[PDB]
Amino acid sequence: TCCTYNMETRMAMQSRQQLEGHTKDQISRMSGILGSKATKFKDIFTALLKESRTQFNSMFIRTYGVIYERNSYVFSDLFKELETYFANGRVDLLEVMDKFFNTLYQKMFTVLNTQYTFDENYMRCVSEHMKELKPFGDVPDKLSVQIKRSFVATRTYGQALTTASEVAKKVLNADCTGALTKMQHCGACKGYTEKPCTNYCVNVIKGCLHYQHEFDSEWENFAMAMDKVAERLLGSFNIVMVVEPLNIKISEAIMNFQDSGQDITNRVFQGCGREPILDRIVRDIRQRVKDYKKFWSNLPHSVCSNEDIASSSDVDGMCWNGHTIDRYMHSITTESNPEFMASQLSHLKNAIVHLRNAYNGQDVEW
Repeated sequence: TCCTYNMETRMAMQSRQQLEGHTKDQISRMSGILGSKATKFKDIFTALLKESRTQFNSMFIRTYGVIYERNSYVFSDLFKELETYFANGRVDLLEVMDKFFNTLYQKMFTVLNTQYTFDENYMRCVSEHMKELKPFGDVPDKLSVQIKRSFVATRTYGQALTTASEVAKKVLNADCTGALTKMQHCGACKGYTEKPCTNYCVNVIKGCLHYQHEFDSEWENFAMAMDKVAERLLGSFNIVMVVEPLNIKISEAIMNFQDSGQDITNRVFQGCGREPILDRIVRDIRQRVKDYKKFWSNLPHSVCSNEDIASSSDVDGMCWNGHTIDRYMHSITTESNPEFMASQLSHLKNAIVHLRNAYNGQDVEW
């Protein structure tokens, strides 16, 4: 033997802080990029939603005049629900849209039929028949489903990014100590200058970070679910195509009532009687989430390739293998190491469930 007992104990602290150091570095930078981009995304969306509110109001004062001004609260209350949802997620978007178009129809029926008089009992009959008569055509039905799908998927995209960044921060083991020093510093113990075999170093580091094994496979499902949601956000659930021309979609529902106002009244009378910045940010995050899919499994390979360890290949047999200067005679482990959190997993598993519901156009309770 070429080392003492306390030389080995000194090399046990040096080997520990090298791996713990490199890991904490990679984790904090990834968690940093993910968290900062979550905030940027949430910012670009609130900006787009405030732009839509201002443009909606300006268009409506200009096109509808005092009919709009008198009832502006109906439209301003709608923007508040959409704002609150993105902030809280508590609002039921389909109920809100149903109520809005119901209120819009009652106000508009009364306005047109100034000539006639309607009490509380009459107007209740008018609302009961609304979905049977289709006053705004198929807009309320189609628009409400678009709002729900795009708002749910947009909010979940930002939330899942926040909780990924958060859960990575909480990841920040006795058997490792023995295998780590024996790999890094004990070649020299037998009077050797040869660097450790790469596959040896990889197996050792996989055993050290065996605690991130459950977590790594779930990070992969997370990246796969985050990629499907980004695909829907750029595609079929595109929120810019919903929010930006929202004033045009609502004016077109209004004109649908005006153009058939005569027809509507007759049917009632029988019943009762007398490139966008958010698209750029999604495309960007999407790529970074794709490049981070195998972040956890690449950690042993990242550690071994560094100037710090500078591990050598097996191919020539000129490396430290745990016994001598020879070829490391073990294959890399997959799915029992030859060289040898539950909350974070659940917080990540729940995010995946929420991303799945968002990509399926289903409800998210988060």
